[PDB]
Amino acid sequence: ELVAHIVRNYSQIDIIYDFLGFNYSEGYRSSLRRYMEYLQCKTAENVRASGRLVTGDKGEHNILFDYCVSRESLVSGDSCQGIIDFLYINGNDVTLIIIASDNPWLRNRQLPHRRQMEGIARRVCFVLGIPPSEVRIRNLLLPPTYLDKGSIVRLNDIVFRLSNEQSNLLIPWLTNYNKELDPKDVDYTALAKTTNEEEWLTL
Amino acid sequence: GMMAMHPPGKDGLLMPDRVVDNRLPDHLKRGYYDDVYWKDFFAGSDEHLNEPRMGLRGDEMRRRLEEAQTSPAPTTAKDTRRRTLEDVLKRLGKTTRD
Amino acid sequence: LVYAIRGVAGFGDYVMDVLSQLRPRGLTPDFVLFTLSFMYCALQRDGELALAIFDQHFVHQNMNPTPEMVLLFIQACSNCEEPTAVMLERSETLIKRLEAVGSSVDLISPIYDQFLELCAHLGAVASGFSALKRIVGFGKPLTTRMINSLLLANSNAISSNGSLSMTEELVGFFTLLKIRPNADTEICVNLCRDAFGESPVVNDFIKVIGESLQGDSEKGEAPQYDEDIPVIQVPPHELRQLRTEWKLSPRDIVLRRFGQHTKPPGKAALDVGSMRGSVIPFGRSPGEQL
Amino acid sequence: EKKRIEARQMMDGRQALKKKHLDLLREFHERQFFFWYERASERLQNMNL
Amino acid sequence: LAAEARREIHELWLSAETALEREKRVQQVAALIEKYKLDPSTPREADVSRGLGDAFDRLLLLCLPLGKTDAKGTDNLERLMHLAGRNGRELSVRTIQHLFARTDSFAEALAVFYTMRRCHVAMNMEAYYSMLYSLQRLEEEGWGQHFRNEYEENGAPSEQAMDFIVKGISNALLPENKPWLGRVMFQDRNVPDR
Amino acid sequence: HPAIWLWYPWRMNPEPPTPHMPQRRALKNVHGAVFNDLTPVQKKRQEQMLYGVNIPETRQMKFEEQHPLLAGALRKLEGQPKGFPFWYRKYPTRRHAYEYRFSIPVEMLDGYNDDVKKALSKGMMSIQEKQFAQEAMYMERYAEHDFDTTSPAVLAVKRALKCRVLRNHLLTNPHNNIIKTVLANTERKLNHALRRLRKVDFKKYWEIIRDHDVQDILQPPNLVTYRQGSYWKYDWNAGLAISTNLADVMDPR
Amino acid sequence: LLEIGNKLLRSPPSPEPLSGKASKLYPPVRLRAEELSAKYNVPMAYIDDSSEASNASKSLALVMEDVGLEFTEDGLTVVISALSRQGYGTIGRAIFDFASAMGLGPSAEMYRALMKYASRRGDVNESMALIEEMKGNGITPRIGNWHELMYTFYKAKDYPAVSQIVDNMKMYANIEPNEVTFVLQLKALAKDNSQLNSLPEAIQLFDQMENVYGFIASRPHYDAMMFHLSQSPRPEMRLR
Amino acid sequence: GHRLLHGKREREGSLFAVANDVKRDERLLRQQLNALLEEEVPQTPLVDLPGVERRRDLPADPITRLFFQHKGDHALYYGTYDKPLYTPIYDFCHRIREATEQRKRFVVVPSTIETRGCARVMHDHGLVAGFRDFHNDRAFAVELKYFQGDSTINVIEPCSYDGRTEFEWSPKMMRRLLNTHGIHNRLVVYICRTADNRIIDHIHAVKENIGGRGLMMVH
Repeated sequence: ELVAHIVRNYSQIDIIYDFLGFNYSEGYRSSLRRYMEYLQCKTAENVRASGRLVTGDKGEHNILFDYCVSRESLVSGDSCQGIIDFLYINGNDVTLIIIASDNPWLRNRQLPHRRQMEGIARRVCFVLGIPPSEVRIRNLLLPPTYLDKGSIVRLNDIVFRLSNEQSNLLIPWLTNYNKELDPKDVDYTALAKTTNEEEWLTL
Repeated sequence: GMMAMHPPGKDGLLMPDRVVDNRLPDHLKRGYYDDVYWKDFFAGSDEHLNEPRMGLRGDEMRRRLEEAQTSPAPTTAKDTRRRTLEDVLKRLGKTTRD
Repeated sequence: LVYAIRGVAGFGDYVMDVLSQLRPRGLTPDFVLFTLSFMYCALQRDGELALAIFDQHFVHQNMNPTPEMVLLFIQACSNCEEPTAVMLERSETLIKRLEAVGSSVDLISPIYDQFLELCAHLGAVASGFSALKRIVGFGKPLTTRMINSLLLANSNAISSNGSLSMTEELVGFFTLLKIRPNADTEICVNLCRDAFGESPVVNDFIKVIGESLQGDSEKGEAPQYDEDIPVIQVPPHELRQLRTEWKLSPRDIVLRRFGQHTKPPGKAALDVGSMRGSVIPFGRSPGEQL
Repeated sequence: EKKRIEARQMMDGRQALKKKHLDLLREFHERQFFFWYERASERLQNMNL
Repeated sequence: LAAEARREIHELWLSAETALEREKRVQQVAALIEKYKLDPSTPREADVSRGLGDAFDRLLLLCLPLGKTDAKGTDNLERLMHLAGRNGRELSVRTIQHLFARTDSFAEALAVFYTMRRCHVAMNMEAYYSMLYSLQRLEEEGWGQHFRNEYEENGAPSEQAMDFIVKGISNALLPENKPWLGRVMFQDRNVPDR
Repeated sequence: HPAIWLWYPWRMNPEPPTPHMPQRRALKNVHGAVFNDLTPVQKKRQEQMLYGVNIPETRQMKFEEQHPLLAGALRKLEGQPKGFPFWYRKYPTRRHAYEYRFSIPVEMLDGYNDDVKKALSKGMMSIQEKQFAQEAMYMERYAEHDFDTTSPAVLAVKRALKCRVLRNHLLTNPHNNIIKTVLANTERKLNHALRRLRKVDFKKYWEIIRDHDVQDILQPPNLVTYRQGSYWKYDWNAGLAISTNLADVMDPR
Repeated sequence: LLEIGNKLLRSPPSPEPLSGKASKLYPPVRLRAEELSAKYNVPMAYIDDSSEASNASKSLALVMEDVGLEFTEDGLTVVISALSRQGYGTIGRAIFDFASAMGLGPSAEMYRALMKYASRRGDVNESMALIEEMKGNGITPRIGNWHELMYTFYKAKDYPAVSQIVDNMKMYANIEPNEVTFVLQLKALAKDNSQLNSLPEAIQLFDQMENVYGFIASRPHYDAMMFHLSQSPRPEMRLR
Repeated sequence: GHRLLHGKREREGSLFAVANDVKRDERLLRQQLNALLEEEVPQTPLVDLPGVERRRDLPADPITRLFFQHKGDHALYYGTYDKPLYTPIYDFCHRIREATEQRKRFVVVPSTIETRGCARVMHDHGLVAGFRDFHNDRAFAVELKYFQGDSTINVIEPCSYDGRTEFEWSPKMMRRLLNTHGIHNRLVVYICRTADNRIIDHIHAVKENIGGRGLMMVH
């Protein structure tokens, strides 16, 4: 009876389950993608999806791109800096959502360089036609095995440009989601702070 | 250094001699000590003193989800569609000519 | 055995079985044998056999490929029928590995020409255009055959990418690089025209190349054409063996012929100190002042 | 087990740094070849005399 | 005549800075070349090229952006590069960067690269790497233009277009995924292609 | 048109070069640690393997500093044909060019006579040049990357070539005691390299053994020690006990 | 200086060219300024573009010249130290930030001048935060900065921390102690009570300074040693 | 496809830049390469303080943490002193003795785990003035301590007196070392590495009722 009530009322119970870190088999990247595309469709109202790319119907740019899975993309013992998981284009802004890895020696490879960010912004200008004068790009590092309330709030504020009040109006379970970062992993916390406290890279 | 040897305080490093719970013997922590430290528990704002903090904190979310579930969905699965071979060809960008 | 059947068809399964049976016999395949197998694959223009051989025998060897081996593999994968994108991926991997490792011979131009032909057959216009940067880095001049392959790739890459802009960018090479056109060039540019449309620059180039081909036919007797790259069919005994000679003798080395000397240790091993008492930490007299 | 996996990850990071420094060494050695070519090319011109 | 040619090259450079037709600038540079006899067959005497100095590189870069398809507009550059190779002058990093900044198309970049290869022009590793970076940036710009056209004609970005946005060019000699290449070659002078 | 109103030259005294002096000194330190700070044998090997390590940034060697006349001469013909080498990508080290003398690439001999080509052909190569050609062929066969000279297979083949050279020398000069001792040391080193190569990469070891017909190159010397398992205890003592990847070559069930 | 700092704190200037005359807060008395500074290796504080920041910098330079200090890094260090000694930590930090934004490099001496305010008051957390900020700004903490940290702990009455900082400075920082360092260590050992061997440690350290380091004791050394020795009733120490 | 990384040099990914030589020193080359990889666009450089690669490796002491900076990979190859048949502890004791018999101020000794632990123990007991380049992973300088002419260190002897025999000390042995010759001995210091890779003295060993492998004695 309780499981039936849960599945009947909480439509995103699996997403909450994966975000809290209970899913040990396939992580939480699929649930993150479902959450992001849900927010994108609720915002655009004319969202069209085709495989791993979700695009709005022109107007304001609303693009979500599932590049690859960084866990399998990253190969130990090799030299290749910059592997993003999700790419979100909202308006003239580009955000590179990257899920951290459990290996502290791979995060530095995972985070793309300033030159890489500039090149990606230039490619966005080339393809979408967004003028180079107003183009911003930035990174977003997410915890490896879960997704805490602070990270979710920052994701909503930066990527989808949603304030806390309207985010809670859209999502009922968000205000009761009270997961915090693991106190043990200080390397990731410092990296996330120094990555999320930087300004947008222009042009 | 003693600041490094002893555990830190609230705003950073603190000398162990600056804590009353450290420099005051336990046998003398009754009476005047309680009078001094009563305000640390029983003094503050009216909301801080009267608001019950042991109540339900998810009732709003639960009622929102209940009313959302009771509310129906106007759009359902496209069971009324023809689902024909021509429809499949149009889905694949094909037709009879192709 | 592999070299004997080079001009015979329907023996890819025999080659695969021979390679599989090499292991139980105490033998291991080498670069010469892989070169012979890829020579057979290129001669038979099967491609699938070469792909399977590379996938299930060579990658386990972890040896440095040779330019002849890479060229034969790419020739087979290009001249085969119904090539696949995995063939392009394998060719790119082999080219990258060959560049990473060293080489003395120079087959860079034919290797990249066959790679561009493979990209033409597959429709990989982006890969064909990007190989131009590698060619420039090597400093090799471009070839009319390479440009014809690029034009064919543009013609048969209607789905992926390519358009009149690509056709114009490719066709601006013959004038700028002073490269003689060809009958294959005319055929490829007409195919690209029919695939995409009619740009005035393309039409003018078609007219001028037709006039030039007519003039060349008047000068000679037959129209010029892009000659195919010859396939190596040399016997295995002259396949550039990468080993000079080791005339060593383990029996002489063990029996110490010629009188080797090892300079054995002296009193260090023999001495053990006084054993009047037991060995205690810090010795019998820890510390001494003189 | 945690200590062992940390050691393995450290070894992998060392390999990555080795690749980076090998790229740096390749770039350094390409430049030194340019000095050799310029010195060698002039000398061979004299041999043509 | 060297000083006269120098000031004439300065006036031609200011004219080219002013809005002028590409064919007009081709005609002007060709006329200057023919009037000053900047020919490989000119003997040591009356060789204005050896005394041009800065005028030499200015005239070298004056003709490239107007290449188009004119045979004269290509062979003037070929003659200038032959003169540079015969005089042994090495092209500086700044000269190479300025020459390739005026380049507009990948075909023109290939043409100038192969022309200077034919003429055996001297330069250093930093200039060579700058040329390679400019070439790969030009290819990137061409692919970006193609994807912009296809996106505007299709109404939505394609999966291939977004994959290109994330990755970059297919092949590269100084790829962005390893931002530690060129440190030895470049003396902390990153090429700002515009 | 901005104008500066305050300035203190003596207080400033700024000397940051636009070409970064820290980068200059880092490059100098790298060059010194690669070539200048080596033993004579290591310097000889580095010069033999690499192209221009002995040339400094100033492009003037110490010998050229001390003997300007013996280092260079005057030539009227200018280096007009010699421009930038557009084929430098395929010749990173000397081992990629062992066809001509002094490891000169073929492209560099274009506007030169067939007499100069014959003078720089293979027949005129010295003994050192021919030995380097052999070891460069082996390095090309068993190399991991362009600048790979310390692979286990490369070390094995180099030790074997050194043993062959020493034995050939002793064939004509059987009264060289120092060469006998050097040969013994080289044979021991070759044995160690071959055992390590056999344990870490069996494919290349077996290929080398089959190609060069030294099947019993790794054999136990004495039965007395062999029957006590001291020949196989070497693998355990050398940290090579468990390295086979049993799944690839057999069934571990 | 106080009124200039108050103006710079309450209403910081703007890096706009034609704002100096528009702004009444800092009344006055093409080519990009940043591009000119980058090309000619000159600080932005020496550029006159009739800007609000330019007017503020000119007023600060005039005030410092009236006091007797040149508008340079040393003069800024002196003025910030003088402010910090007499409190005004926020004003000193505002002046430091204004100098950093105007291009006069925030040197380790300027950071020490900032640290003087925390050292006088004894704010250990503030001094450690200043050390960490200096490290994060790519600036090596120098011997003066370590001296200020030691003085901060001494004024905060954590005397063994001074010796710990000395040991870490010798081991990790690799900074040879000077006479000021020895005086600070002697004071810390004189007032230290965590271990019973403070007096023997001070005596041995004094002997080490006299013999091994080759320094000659001055009035601070002698006063510190006599103050330490005048604490024990032993006749040997009185004779010393 | 698997390449076995045999040896600590291959596990640590030595470049082996020197031709045909694997036992050549490489720390200077790696340090210069890291310096090149450093960035001179806001580009804050890195201070000269000894650093650690992981933020979790920072010392727990708040004062000591001020002397360490979190550097990603430039923290490796730290130090200026280079490496100066016998055990490292034997060599360390020999160097210390032969320099304190020559009245030198600093002695360069190889920096191993046991060597730096013994140095720290001697510093705690007051037999050494200080250290230089202590974070170096190859060698570090011990600053000798002198008082009224004669050296503080009188006799320093390794446990392996012949340099080839090791000894395991039981808690009974540690307590006997404490009460050697019928007296309580905090004067002569015996240093032993425990089973937990922890270097302590006999006082702490008997306090926590453990033993270990002895290294050296000094008084």
